[PDB]
Amino acid sequence: MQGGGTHSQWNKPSKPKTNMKHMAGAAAAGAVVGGLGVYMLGSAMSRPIIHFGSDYEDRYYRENMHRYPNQVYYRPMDEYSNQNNFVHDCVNITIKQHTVTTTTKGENFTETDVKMMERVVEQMCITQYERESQAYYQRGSS
Repeated sequence: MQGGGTHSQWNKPSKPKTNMKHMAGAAAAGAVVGGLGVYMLGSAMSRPIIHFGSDYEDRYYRENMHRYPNQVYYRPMDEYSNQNNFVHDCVNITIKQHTVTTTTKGENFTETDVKMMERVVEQMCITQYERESQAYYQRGSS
């Protein structure tokens, strides 16, 4: 049951730019690398409400939060480094996926969105890793 009628043509004004940075360098790149790990979920958390600083921002953080209301994508521990590094990986990734779902869908994404999608996920994940560790402390402990 696709939209009534057939396919049409809808596209908002868009024009590339003249910048082009460097090619990640130019040395021994025998086959670039990607990344070991994929998006996986476990437990979730209630939808939070971050008071950024204005209504606009709140409306954005809400319309996007709905994209990450309960779960966010992250990868098992099997690793330990800076404290903010863990969440960064978590959120920054869950973000790629979201910025990827909204950027492709039909919406824009500027400092406002990234700031919101990230703010929310960053903290949300904190709650996620907090729920994991907690279950750990209750587990056989160590």
